Amino acid sequence: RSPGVFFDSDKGKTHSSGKVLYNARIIPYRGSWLDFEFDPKDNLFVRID
Amino acid sequence: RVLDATQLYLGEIGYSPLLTAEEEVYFARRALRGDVASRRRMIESNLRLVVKIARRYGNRGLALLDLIEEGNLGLIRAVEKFDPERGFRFSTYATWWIRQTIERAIMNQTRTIRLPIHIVKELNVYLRTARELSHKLDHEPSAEEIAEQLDKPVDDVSRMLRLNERITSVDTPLGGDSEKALLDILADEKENGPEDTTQDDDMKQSIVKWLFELNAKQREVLARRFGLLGYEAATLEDVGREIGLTRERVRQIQVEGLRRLREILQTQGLNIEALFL
Amino acid sequence: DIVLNPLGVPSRMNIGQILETHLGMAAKGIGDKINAMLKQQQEVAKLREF
Amino acid sequence: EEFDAIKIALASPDMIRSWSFGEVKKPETINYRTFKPERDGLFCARIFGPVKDYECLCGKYKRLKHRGVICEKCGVEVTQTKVRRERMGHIELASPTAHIWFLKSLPSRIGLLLDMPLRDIERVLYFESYVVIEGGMTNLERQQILTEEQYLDALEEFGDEFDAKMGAEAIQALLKSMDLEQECEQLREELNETNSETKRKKLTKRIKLLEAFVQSGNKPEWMILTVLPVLPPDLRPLVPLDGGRFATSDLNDLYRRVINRNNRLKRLLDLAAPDIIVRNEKRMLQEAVDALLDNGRRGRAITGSNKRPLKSLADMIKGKQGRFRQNLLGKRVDYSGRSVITVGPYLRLHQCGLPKKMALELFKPFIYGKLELRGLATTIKAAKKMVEREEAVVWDILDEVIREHPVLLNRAPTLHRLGIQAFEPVLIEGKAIQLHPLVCAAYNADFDGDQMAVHVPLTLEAQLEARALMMSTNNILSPANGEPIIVPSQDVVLGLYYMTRDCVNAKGEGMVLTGPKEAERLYRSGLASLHARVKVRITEYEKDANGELVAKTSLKDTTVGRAILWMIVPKGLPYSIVNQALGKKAISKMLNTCYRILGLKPTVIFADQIMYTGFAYAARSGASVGIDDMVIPEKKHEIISEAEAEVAEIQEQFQSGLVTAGERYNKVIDIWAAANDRVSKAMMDNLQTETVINRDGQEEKQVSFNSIYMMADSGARGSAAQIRQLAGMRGLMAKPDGSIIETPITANFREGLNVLQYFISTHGARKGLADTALKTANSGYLTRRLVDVAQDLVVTEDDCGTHEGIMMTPVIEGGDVKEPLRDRVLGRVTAEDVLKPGTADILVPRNTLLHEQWCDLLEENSVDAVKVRSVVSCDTDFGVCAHCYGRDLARGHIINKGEAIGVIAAQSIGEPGTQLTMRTFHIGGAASRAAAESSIQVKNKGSIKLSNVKSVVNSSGKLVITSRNTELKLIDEFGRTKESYKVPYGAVLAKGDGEQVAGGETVANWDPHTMPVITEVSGFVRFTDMIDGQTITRQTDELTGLSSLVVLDSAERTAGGKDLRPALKIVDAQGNDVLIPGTDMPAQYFLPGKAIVQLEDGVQISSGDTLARIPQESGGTKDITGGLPRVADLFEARRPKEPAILAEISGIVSFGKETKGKRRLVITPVDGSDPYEEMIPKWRQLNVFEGERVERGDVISDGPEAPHDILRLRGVHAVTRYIVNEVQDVYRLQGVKINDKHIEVIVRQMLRKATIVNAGSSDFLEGEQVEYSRVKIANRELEANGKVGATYSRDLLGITKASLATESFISAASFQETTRVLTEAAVAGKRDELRGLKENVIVGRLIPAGTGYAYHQDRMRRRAAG
Amino acid sequence: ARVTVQDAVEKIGNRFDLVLVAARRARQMQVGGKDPLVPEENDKTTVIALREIEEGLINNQILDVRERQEQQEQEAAEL
Amino acid sequence: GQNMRVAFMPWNGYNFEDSILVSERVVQEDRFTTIHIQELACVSRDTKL
Amino acid sequence: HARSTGSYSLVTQQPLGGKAQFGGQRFGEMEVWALEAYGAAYTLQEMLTVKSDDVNGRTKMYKNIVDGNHQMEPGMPESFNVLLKEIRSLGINIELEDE
DNA sequence: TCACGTATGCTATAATGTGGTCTGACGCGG
DNA sequence: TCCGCGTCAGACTCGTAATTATAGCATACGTGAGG
RNA sequence: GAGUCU
Ligand SMILES: [Mg+2]
Ligand SMILES: [Mg+2]
Ligand SMILES: [Zn+2]
Ligand SMILES: [Zn+2]
Repeated sequence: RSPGVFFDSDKGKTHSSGKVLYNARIIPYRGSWLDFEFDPKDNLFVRID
Repeated sequence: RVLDATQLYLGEIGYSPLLTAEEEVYFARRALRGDVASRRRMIESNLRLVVKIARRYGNRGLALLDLIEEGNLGLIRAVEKFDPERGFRFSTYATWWIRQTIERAIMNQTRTIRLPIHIVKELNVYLRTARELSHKLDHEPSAEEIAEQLDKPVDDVSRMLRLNERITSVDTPLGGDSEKALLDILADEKENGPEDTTQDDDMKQSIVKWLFELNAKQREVLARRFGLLGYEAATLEDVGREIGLTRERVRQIQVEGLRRLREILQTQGLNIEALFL
Repeated sequence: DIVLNPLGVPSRMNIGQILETHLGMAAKGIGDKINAMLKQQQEVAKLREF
Repeated sequence: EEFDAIKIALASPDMIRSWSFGEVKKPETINYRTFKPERDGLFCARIFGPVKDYECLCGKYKRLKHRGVICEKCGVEVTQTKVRRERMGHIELASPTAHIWFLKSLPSRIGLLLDMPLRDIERVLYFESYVVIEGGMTNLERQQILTEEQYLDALEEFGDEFDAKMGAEAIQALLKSMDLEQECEQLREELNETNSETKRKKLTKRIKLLEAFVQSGNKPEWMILTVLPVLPPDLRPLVPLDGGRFATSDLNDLYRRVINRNNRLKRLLDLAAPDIIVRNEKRMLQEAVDALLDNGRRGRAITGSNKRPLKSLADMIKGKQGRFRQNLLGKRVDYSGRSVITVGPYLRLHQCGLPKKMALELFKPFIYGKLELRGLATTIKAAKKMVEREEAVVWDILDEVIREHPVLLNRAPTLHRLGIQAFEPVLIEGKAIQLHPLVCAAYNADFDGDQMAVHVPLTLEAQLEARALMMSTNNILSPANGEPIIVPSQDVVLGLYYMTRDCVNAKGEGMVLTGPKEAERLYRSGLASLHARVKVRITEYEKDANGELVAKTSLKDTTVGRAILWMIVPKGLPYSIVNQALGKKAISKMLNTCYRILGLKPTVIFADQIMYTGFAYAARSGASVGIDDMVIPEKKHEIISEAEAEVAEIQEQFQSGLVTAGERYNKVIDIWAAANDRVSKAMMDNLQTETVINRDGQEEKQVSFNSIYMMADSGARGSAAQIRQLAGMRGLMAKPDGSIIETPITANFREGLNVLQYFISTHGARKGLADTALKTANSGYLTRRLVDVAQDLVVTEDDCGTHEGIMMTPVIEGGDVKEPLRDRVLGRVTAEDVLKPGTADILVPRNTLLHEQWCDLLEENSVDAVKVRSVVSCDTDFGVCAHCYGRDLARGHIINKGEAIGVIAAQSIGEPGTQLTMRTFHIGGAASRAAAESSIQVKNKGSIKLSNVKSVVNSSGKLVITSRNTELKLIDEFGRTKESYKVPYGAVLAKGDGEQVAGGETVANWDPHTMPVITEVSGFVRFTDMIDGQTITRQTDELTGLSSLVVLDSAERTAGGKDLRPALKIVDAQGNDVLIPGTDMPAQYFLPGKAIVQLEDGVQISSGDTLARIPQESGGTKDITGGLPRVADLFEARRPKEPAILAEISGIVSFGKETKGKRRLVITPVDGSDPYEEMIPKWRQLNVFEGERVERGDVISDGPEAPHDILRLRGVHAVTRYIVNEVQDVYRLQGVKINDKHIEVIVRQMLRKATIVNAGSSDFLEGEQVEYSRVKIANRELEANGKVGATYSRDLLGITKASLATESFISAASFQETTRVLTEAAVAGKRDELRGLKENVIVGRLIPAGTGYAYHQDRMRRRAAG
Repeated sequence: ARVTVQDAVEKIGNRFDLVLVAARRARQMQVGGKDPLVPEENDKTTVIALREIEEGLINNQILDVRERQEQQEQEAAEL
Repeated sequence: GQNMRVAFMPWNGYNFEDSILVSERVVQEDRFTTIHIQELACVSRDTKL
Repeated sequence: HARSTGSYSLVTQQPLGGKAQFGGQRFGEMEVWALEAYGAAYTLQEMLTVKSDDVNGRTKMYKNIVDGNHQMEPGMPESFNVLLKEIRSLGINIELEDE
């Protein structure tokens, strides 16, 4: 997988309702990952590594 | 809450009083004189130093909490044998113990087959020599290049380098995911297979019948010497203890038993056939 | 030289082996003609034409 | 050695020391120079024993002269080296350490017993917080965690008034102080006042533990380990690699961590160091002990040098690579080999080619045994060299042993028992195994380099077992289906096909021959073709009413080749059998006919003779494969240009925005799928009847002798499907997803695919080959699960004396009868006395086998349905009776007592799933669904008979159906079901119920790519909970402005309109609701997700109009892969997401109160005046319309049935028929033949346990689920002797759960969950008495079934009589 | 008996009790050295045991009769 | 590899399931005969003794 | 490949694997179910004991076959004895409660 | 009483809280 | 509802065998042989 | 780790 940003989404794997939760991953060649993702209730969230 | 053993011990030693100059002397004064409170609060306080020394001596033998444990034992001996009468500091004196107790205990536990202090310290002289030789001989140094630098025996350099060879684990796979490891290949040579087991049963049950075949005085004298029927493997001279009581007649009768048996093996179909084996 | 099973073709659906065989036959057919003309020793202009 | 049973318990500190023969107090292994056991080391000789046999270390005492002598010097016993794997040891831990299996393995055991959370216990273990063990004044509560600050509070204030401590010491003292008798009483007495479900679940499980903990003789102290046992050295060996390197087990490395930290801990306790240091060491001890027992469980697993984690003790018991699955339920075997197999078409069916050098190494001991008897070798060493030199005398002796001495041949994968068959060896020249062609089908063995394993049955028992049971000639029929597996294929079919088939005149037409021998005479003489129509005199032997054969001579109008083939045919069969042109399907029936008429011997000879002549005449024919043989129809480019224009039309209308993307997608696939049919029909019409020949008359035609056609028509290899790709059209290719690519490949393999057509073809190629590698593991795991549950089941009894069975109606589904009654009921004991229609004389006895003779009489009298004795209905406690199972399908006769039905049943289900995952996947490229079921055409005249139907007449004048599961029958003259169809919802019927129809009439018509929502009342449409943006969306066009509305579901729906249900409410002209005729329901059809609506708000409607159109996108080609999950879920007994509701008790319905949309049903039965209430969701439109005489198990909500609700309300026979029909329908879609009895076997094991409701007179009482077999043995004694009868309810169980529910823990730990099974058995103190096959396979005993059946029951009478 | 063991099975009944009876008789000729009833015809002790069952000479009950005869004759020489 | 005269026709079931029937002449010509060079090492080590 | 009798593994005491080690053939649970299904329990017990682990079985049986007597004189696999000691080293009492 | 490998002992400038992989899935509890 | 833990076909063939780093010297402790 | 049969 190439480094850079790549937007992705769990379609109906996240949750029971089937809210397509969209996400992002900034992938470096060295260093920590940076994930941004929605929740069922459409709040934005951040997780590193 | 944090349920890791390491970050918990590190939290405990954190809230500990970092001692100053005549604080060390004040406690260590009553420590040598023998005080409950002094030995603990000197050791308790100086645990923070042990961790730093143990942190640098890592990825070598044990994990990390193991270096701290053996490091704490060196700090305890530093406290028992500190001299406050001397104007010199404790952190100077205790650094000698914590580097020492960790070095010396790693040497023993790091290896599966226990390697002693002499053989390891021998080896370190060869290893540090090897690094100096390697930078100017580009390629790694040979056992003769190391032996010839120190003017010491080639067998002695080979002996110690052979003990450095590490142990491969049985449960380690050659394959990858889950194919086969070394136990799945390596044979138990101590337990012989049915083919080799039944041959010694047939060889020895064949001999039990060939004993009854030869003459009554010949199979008595021959069997009890080799310890085949008797209890102890005696010699020509010791067969005299039974009834023979002879040195010459025992030797003539022993060989007479074997000569008649050599013709019994040439007729049954062995002799040169069973000579290869 | 070899006798293969024809029932190993329709199921497999690898018909290239049969086109290879037909063309391989044609290829040897030219070889066997040139082999015959070299044994007969006809003419360099004749080998040139064929 | 011999014993009765095995028991598991906790190890007491006292018990651990009993096993130990010395304490390992040092981590040292060996001295680096003098390689010996170290002083009280891990490999100590003083403790575990000497390295050599009868030799001490120092070497003072050697050999057996000194028998039981312990050396004074080194301290080592002069005994065998065997003692090194047997003697254990111990370590006296300075501080207690919790056992990780009795802490982490949930339920926590230590936590469940203390009623104290696992989180709370871990805080005490890692020394974060104190726990009060016994607070003297109850100010400090028991089992209350105090933080390090909160401990300092009580310390100054109270002090001795409380005993709160920390570490494993505290949890052990906490387990010591607790009284099981006093707390158990309290839990019982305080459950009465509340009585809920999860309290009564957890408090009853705590009672079951406390009671089992006392009776097991276990103490809660032993949850925490004070002593740590050591494994024997040989079991964790330090052995030398050839070179000077050594190698060691990972346990040695984990033991060394534990000993180092334990010895250091003792020294730091000696030094009276601060507690901070002591705590760290106690934490590290817990870590090293927990890592020794189970490495990867509590925290990060301790990695060694390699970076992988160190393998722990638990690891060598747990899972696949554990002792169980790899070194105990399966083994490496002596007197075994393998090689590349090849054909042996000269061989007989009872033979196999076994190489010289293989057989020499295989039969070594038997040769040494003959060499001593013939007097050629004096000793074994002498005999060894004679064989090694390969002397001429030795080949002759090898030949002598092998005669009449069978060998077993095996192939991977061993899917069913026929994967191993026995043969008499034939020594051959080369190094390759020669396999008999006819058994190739059972092995699935093609010669393209397969390898087959060889096994020698050594013992005389094994030689007889090989010859009597496992011989190839004994195993002809499949155990899965009563049909021969030994069936000619490939060249053999093609050869008999070429022989029998006739042709116009040919050489020598209309001749007259004396016999079948003169036909061979004119063929070999070259005066007649095999295809010449000729009159021949043939004498056929037909069997009389008695055993005697009657001879009958007659002139027969058959070809020369057909006369020659009669010579192979044994006497007993009619000549009519060889008078047709024979293909594979007919030749299979020839050996099935012959098997039932004549016997085993004739079939084995007949099958061979068919093989020989079949190969020979195939070779004579010179049938071949050329490029000209792949004829393409001349009218292919015509069909494609028409079909291209049709598809271009929908794509041009899509640009206009008339047809949608989904509609075009399904509509385009239907055009191309019918074009592929058109091209293929043109191809097979221009291929089959292409031969037009000139007879001696003028001109006529016959079937083509195109070589490829013969190969596919005969059924030798290929089919019409494959020929499409060769000559016709390649077709729609399948996406890796499963959905169908919109562009199909026009071209074929003869014409050649272009660059893109190939690239499209690869999508479907890789996905097929992908399932061959990956998805086989889901399927093969089913085989495994099915075997573990059915394992123990064996025929125990001849006749149970039960009068019960399952009523088997014939599977008439989808026009043609899919499975006759005859096939389904064949080989089954007649449960009830089933006579002929006129109930006045019995036709068949109650206790009698169903032979083909009786089955033929069933068709004469037209028996419709027959109650048949089933496996499920058996009242045998021990296993099953012979009568209930009936005929062994493999043998064609009554099943024997002792034969293991469970494993045979699991294999027959598991095999076709597993092998078909590899079959139409390597072979598969193209997609070929035809799910375009537009209309039912009835074929015979009949009266229309609908059932479970509620329709309503529309404006058009057409009977529109408004019920989901509507069925359409076809009733004949006398009154019996001939054809059956599924009419769907919103379908238009041609004629209503009871009306006559002719043959070839469209009786029903509908749109397949849409599920309409149809009304039951007329008036106007109202929009309710249909807000734009929240629940629905809107899109308009141009000039006028036609907008469509699309209903959003929870996926495309905001949090605003989640609890809003969108529905098209019906109203009248005034604006009020319209009541549905004869009900208090205002008319309201709830629209589901993605429901497209054309009519907007304020539109006039009649009854029968379509309100909305729900899309029906299912373009996936159903192979085994999509159906197996269904089969897995049925056997695992899973409720679906939307189970249909069923009536629990028979009686008068009254509808009740409502909860903001959700319905209640306070139903009050006629007899049971006490009510039964149950909540129902809002959106479920009910089938029952309230106030009605409803019985047990009546479909209230439409939808899928939970198998639990079936067994609970409608008994065992209902749920059995649900599983059999539902599972078997999946296998029937794929053409897989599995008898119902095999599914019924596993269903029986699913219906194993039963929950006891009412109290008994033993110790069942209430809530305790026990096996069915056990409670019935009690009920037998209760009905006679008296006391409280135990009322019961049979419960349904999934496979994975029923396997773990078995009392044999050795069966359970060998299946899965090894870590959990062993701990739950250890704490209960369970004893496994070795019941089933797994248990005896493990311990290395005779199976308690099959040949050993007789032996195990002989031991069981020794146990009874004294 | 050579290939086909159906006639031997038809005479006893059970395929499993057939292997047990045939093995019992095979072991008599293997160790005890009993003489065969059918001509040997150069076959293994396993096949002789099947042949004798097929013809109706060896059986679970017949073997118990003959075992009691040899056993009790020697018991009578004792008593 | 090598090219050779191949006839597609069945033969007494010796080409049953992709089983191949080859002439003696192909074996005689040693044309499908393959060379296999094989490496075996003999090591004198140093044991304790 | 072919093998009658050969080397045995260290802990399991089963035959080795493969021609590279001159090893016997693996009789897996798949292959075990086949003989289970037939009924041939002697064929199976042979392959579970005297052909595999049973140490007294394998040497004794070799001698029985050379004596001519195709006698089943079995015992109990060493791999089970290993299972017992591995479970007892876990701190779990597992014992053979006899007749 | 030495010979020999093995083990324990002490070094006084000051020094005082640690630092490899990042993506499975479908089921079923608590 | 989310975190945790548990399963995931059957044999076969080959192929190889890695790395780091621990100071230096003086008395103390144990066993065996020689005077 | 690269293969062979399914
Ligand atoms: Mg094939
Ligand atoms: Mg193959
Ligand atoms: Zn000794
Ligand atoms: Zn029954």
